[PDB]
Amino acid sequence: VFYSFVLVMKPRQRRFTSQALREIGVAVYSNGGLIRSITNEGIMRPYSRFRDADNTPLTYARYIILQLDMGEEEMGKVDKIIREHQDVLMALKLNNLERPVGIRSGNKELQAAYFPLDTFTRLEEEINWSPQTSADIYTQLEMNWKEFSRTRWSSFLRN
Amino acid sequence: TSDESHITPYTLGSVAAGVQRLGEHRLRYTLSPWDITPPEDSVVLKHT
Repeated sequence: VFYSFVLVMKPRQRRFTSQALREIGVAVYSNGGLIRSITNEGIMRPYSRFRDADNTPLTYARYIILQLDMGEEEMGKVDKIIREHQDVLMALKLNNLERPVGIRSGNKELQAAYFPLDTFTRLEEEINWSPQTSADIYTQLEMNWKEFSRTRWSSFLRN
Repeated sequence: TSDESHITPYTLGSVAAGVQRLGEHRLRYTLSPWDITPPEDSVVLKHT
């Protein structure tokens, strides 16, 4: 991804969650950027109690993942927009997604010298693995590899 | 009367070497022969 966010939010009535997410989204569109994926997660129990705008500590919070394509200039604006919203407890930001840690160290990349387009195409989920991932995806990966490489040109040279 | 003949040495020395040497004058396919043919089931292509 170009940018990503993890947004720890207060667990409110659904109409409010939807309004808040519409506000963040519109704040991203106005600033001339895109949303790769807005992923929803449940109301979880974190390891740290968060206080909201009421200064009332919270045991539970709704987690929400943002993945954005912006300019680095106007994500300052979106940053202090998101962090200043009352329904967001915490937001952590990943800017490292284009050059993550495991590449371009003493010619680790075979047949290319730092191809940037490898990790840009990808989403955050495949750059940073989630805990549930097991050896099983090693299977799926390749059925999604081989299959892809079969249909790509034929699909592209159609139009 | 017979005798041991000294075999004049081959260029490549093994058949595997034969294939590989032959293979540089050729174009590899992107996909191996067993998966080129489309599956009998249908795989909807998603993003990775």
